Formats: sequence, structure tokens, C-alpha cells
Amino acid sequence: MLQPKRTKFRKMHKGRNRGLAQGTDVSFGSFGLKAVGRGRLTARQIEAARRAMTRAVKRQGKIWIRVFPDKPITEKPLAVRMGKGKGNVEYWVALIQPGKVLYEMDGVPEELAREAFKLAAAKLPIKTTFVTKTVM
Amino acid sequence: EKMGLALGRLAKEDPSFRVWTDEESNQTIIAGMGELHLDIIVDRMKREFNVEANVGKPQVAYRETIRQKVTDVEGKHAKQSGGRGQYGHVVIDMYPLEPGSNPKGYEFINDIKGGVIPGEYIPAVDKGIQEQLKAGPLAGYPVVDMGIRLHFGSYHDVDSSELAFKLAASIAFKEGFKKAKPVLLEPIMKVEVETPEENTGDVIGDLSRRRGMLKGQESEVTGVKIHAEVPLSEMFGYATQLRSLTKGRASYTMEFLKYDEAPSNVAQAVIE
Amino acid sequence: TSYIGGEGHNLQEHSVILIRGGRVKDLPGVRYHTVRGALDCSGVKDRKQARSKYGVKRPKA
Amino acid sequence: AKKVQAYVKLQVAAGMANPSPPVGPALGQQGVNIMEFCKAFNAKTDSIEKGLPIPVVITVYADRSFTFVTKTPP
Amino acid sequence: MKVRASVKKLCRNCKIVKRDGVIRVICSAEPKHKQRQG
RNA sequence: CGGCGAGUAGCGCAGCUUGGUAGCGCAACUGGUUUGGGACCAGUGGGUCGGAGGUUCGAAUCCUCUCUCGCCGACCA
RNA sequence: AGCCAGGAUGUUGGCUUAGAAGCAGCCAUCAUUUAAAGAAAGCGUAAUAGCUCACUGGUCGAGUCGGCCUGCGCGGAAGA
Repeated sequence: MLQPKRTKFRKMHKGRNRGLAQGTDVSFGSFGLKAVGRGRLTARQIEAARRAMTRAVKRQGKIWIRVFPDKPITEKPLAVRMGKGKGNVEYWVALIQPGKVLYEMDGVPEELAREAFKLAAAKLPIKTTFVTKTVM
Repeated sequence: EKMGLALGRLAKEDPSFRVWTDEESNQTIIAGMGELHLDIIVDRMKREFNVEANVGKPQVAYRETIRQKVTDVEGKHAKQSGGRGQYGHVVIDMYPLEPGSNPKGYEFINDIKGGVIPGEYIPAVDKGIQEQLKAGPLAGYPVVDMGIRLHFGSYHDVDSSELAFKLAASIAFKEGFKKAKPVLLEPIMKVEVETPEENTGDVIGDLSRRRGMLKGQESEVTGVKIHAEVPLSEMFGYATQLRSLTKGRASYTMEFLKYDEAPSNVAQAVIE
Repeated sequence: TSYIGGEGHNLQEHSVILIRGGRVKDLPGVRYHTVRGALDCSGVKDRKQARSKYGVKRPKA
Repeated sequence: AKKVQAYVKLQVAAGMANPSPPVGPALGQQGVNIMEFCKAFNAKTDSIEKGLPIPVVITVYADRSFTFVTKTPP
Repeated sequence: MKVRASVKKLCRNCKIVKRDGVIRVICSAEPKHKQRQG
């Protein structure tokens, strides 16, 4: 499971999710899934969506995982009165904004990739579409 | 005592059903023509000879053999107390033998050259390994295909006796098992079925459902006979379970062929 | 416990026998015998000598 | 050898006459006798190459009469 | 049959209808494909 | 659950205080002794400090994060 | 879109030779005969056969087919 190995700090602020993401192009391959939503993907979902594709081709093509968690989420232990310190690190997530290219796939005809992304999306929360590499 | 009697004065009515008595488990095994044939007999004793014998289910054998080679396995028995001081040390290696049709799953070739273990002690370890083969380290079921070659060892002057090496062989023996990870062996049957023309197919899947590895179907004027391999566990009730498929028109027969390493689904289901 | 004299026994945990008198002196407990020519332990595999014991039919041939 | 009535794609080996193992109900599904088949098939098998992997077509009529066409190896 | 919020033509001969305004996927060849409420 | 005390050769304890070098007893192998063993006398090897990240010239040691394992108690309606 | 047709030759193509004959899959994913027909889209078999579709003939005779971006609706939608 992808996880930032050995970073600066363990717990970090709740933060905010404003604006538009940076990576909006299909950079590495030929086909890519762009996220038309605005939410927070978890590491669990990431690898899950990976399996749907890793299975969708069985062995052909190259898969690029654009995003990376980099955000630690905590949670208070069950039934503990509020207060008494900051939570305990549970799991990691990667913030998402619209117009972000998440999975970039190359090596297969537009057909299967179109089909492949239909499987990845069913595991991810936010609405996403399928976009292609264009010229400049 | 009167059940052994019960059959003897009921068997007279019909030779069609026969009588056994478990080779290894001392449980009587009833045989017959079908559920209808058997059903009334149960009452024939439950009333005529007063026998509420809890009508169980046919039983099993379930062999067990090693999965792979071993590496060093050695023996060592040292409890001195002065007067006895029995000290015997051996170092064997057993291997998964070739699965062959011969009943020689045991073969101990002596690799020792010189007096590291006295000649008058080969019989002891020889005696040793074979008896433990009736103590399959799951629950004590028939073990075979153990390629044993004794490599090196030692002994104690004046002292060393048969006691040391027969038992010390076993302690070494057990390691080869607790370290090369054996696994069960299930007996396998060759079952031939004559199915006219029409339910042939649907019969196969039933047999296929019984883990039955298909062998081949050969056609004749009336009835295609089928050669089939099936684990004996899946076999109970088959007759009726078959005639209900073939509308009571088929004829199956049973032949043993070989022993198979029982899979997970069946494997753990013996451990107790 | 009782004794079956002669390598002609064929029983395991069942199969009724007959009993006659006589211990064996070396087997702790055994104080009776079997009548070879009885229920579940008939004659000992065709012996011709003193076969009124080990009871096997003589050579009819 | 009319429209599809009574034939199949077989003849594993003409060199082995009356082939049981690999054939089985391949032709026996219809009710085709093997002893009768020895009659005609062997009649020209001796005349032609044998044992080559080669198919034959055997079409049976309604009165229990057949016909064949010996073919080309795959 | 089976009721779902998403009903798709499984077979080739699965058809779509709007009886009573309620979507149905009645078929003509096979029974199991008959589904609705989508 | 939080939270003060342990984690070291095959076994049990040292060494942590104030950082610089891993030890004692028994186990184990070897030899003597004896008719042989036990016992008893001599010699020797064995971990390199629960695992990970820091700080320093230097980390078994001083701090942090997890794990396994004990004790204290998780009370007042 | 309907109504009558066709829809084939080598080719059981290997292998695990038990068996995957257009139809479990692993590879090629052909060329011929053509008005056309894929060494195959689905149903059906142990493995075939049987039944259709792709594409192509004719008839009838006018528009028809599939995606893209949104407005506004249906379903998802069950409590004392």
C-alpha cells in the first residue's frame, strides 16, 4: 500500500480543498482518466482501482499512477470524550481537484482502455471521465 | 455379539448384500443393492432382533506422505544415570520416494561405510523407521514413499544398545516429518459407467462435480461406457445418486488405482 | 483372556470362539483355550501329526 | 453425403482400423456400427496412404446405408 | 425477478420498456434476464 | 484503554546512572581421571544488545516510534 | 427496419497429444470461392450437431443510424 515513507511530521492540519489541480494533461501515455469531481481519494481506493486495470489488460501496457497520498488522516479512538489531545494517524489520502488526470494508460487500443477505465471508476468515489493525449 | 449374529441369520435370505468388518477401524460395513434394499433391512433388525444400531456412514482410510526432501535429520538419546548410560546417535535423510505401483514405499539403503554405527544395529534402526510408518504425524494413517538413506552417525563403546538406536532413529524420523512437511494421501477409484445414449452428458458433470477427472468415453451399439477417476470420499451413495440420474438404467463399477494428496478442502478435514 | 493354539487364527475383535480348560503358564492371565475345530478358529492349516489337536481334516487325497 | 444428416469430422487414423480410445462417441453418437465401418473404409485404406492424420466424412442414409469421402491431412 | 437501481441489457435479446413509467428489462429468450425498477 | 518496567550468548541475571571496552553462574565442545558413566578437576567458542528512525567524534547506553511481555486500575449515578 | 435466400473450401490447426472441431483459454488472427461470409458476436454440447448474427442477393420504398454539450423530468426513495 502506497504510503509516504518517513516524512517531516506525523500529524498535519485538516486543511482545505480549494481551486483547480495542477496536472491536467495526459503526459506519459495515450489515455487518461480525469477527475471531474472534487474530493479526497484514499490509499485503499487507489490500489483498488489499480487492480481493476492491472486485471483489465492482464499484462499489456504501462500504468501511471499520477497522484500520491501525502496527506495523513487521524481519528479519535472509539468513545473517548472530545479534547485530550490530537488524534491518532489512521490512513493516508491524496486531495483531488477537478481537472486532475489520475490514471494514465498507454499500450492498449483506445477500446480496452475505454473499457478499463469503466472498472477503475466504479471503485473511486468522485465522478471521473476519460481523456486522451493531445498535441500541445 | 447378537448383531454379528443378526446378519448371520438374515444373510440367509439374500446373498446380494454382503458383510465386511473394517480392516483398520473394526467397524462393520454393510453393503447392498440400493437405499430401498437397505432401508427395510434396518427395520428387519430394529424390530426382529431389537437393534437400534445407529445407522452411520461408510468410513475412510486417508494415507499421508511427505511433500519434499529433507536435509539432515539426526538422532540423539542421552540419559545416562551411570548404570545404563545409553547413548545412540544417528543422522539420516528420508526422501519422497518414487511413486511406483510396487508396495515398496520403504527402502533403506545403508550409506555408512565404516563402523561409525555397528553392523549389529542396522536391524534396530531398520526396525525403527518401519514401525513409525504406522504413526502418520497427523493422526496415524498409512505413510509411504519415504526414501531413507542413513548417512553418518556415532555410537558409544561398550554401552550403545539396540534401545538407543531404535528409539533414537524415531526421534530423528519425526524431524524429517516435522521439517519436510508431509500431507495426506487419499485413495482414488477408477469408476466405469455404462450410460445408454441420453443422460450420458449430464452424468459426466455429476461425476465431474465429484472431483472426477474425466478419462474418456467409448461408444458401442447400446451404451457408452465411461472410464473415470474419482476420490473415494465423494463416492458414497453414488448408486442411487446415479440411477436417479440415469432413470435407473446404468451400471457403475469401482476400481482402485492410486493415492492422491488430499487438497485443502479435504485435507484439513481429517485433523483431529 | 484365552489361548488360540496354532497359526490358524483368523479373528480381529469379533467372531465368536469356544473355550476349553488350560492356562499357558507364560502369558499373564490366560487360563483357557480354543477348540480348533470350533466356531471362528478351525484347524491349523493342514497338519497331519497329532491332529486331534490343531484339528485339521487329514489329507483326503 | 446429403445436407447435414449423419456425418461428423473424424478419421483420427486410417492406419489403426476400428479406433477406440481417441474416438469413442465421435461417430458413435448416431448409432454408427464399427464392424460395418471396417467393411468400406478399409476397402480403400489399404489402397491409399495409411496412418496419416487425415479426416473422413461418413454419411448414413435412412435405411442404414452410408457413404464416404476420404480426405486431405490437416 | 431482480429489482435494482441500475438495470442493463445482459443478453443481446434483452429489451427495455417503460411500462407504468417504471423501467423494465423484459427479454424474449431467457427468463433470468427479466429485471426492473432501474 | 493510559502508562511505569523489562526486552542481552542455549537458560537466568549484570552492564543504562555519568555514552567510549559486551561480562558472572549453569548449559555446550575438548582433555585428564575410572573397568565405564555420573560427579569432580583444566581450557575454549558462543550474542555482538527486540525491530526501525534520530542526536554525537562515539549509541547496549541518552531520546522517539511500533511490536511482544508483566503490574497498577478502566471508579462515582 | 420488415418479408423470402445465402452464410461456404482446406481447418479434427496445434499443445497439457485424456479434450477443448468458429464457440475455456492460450497464438496466428490466413489465403482462397465470391453476390458474399469473420478460421468468428451470442444460444447449445463431454467433444460435435442443431439455431442466429456479421456481411452479401432480391423485393418494398422513403429518410435513417450513432456518439458529444446542456435545460428540465423518472427511478434510487422504507418508521413508529
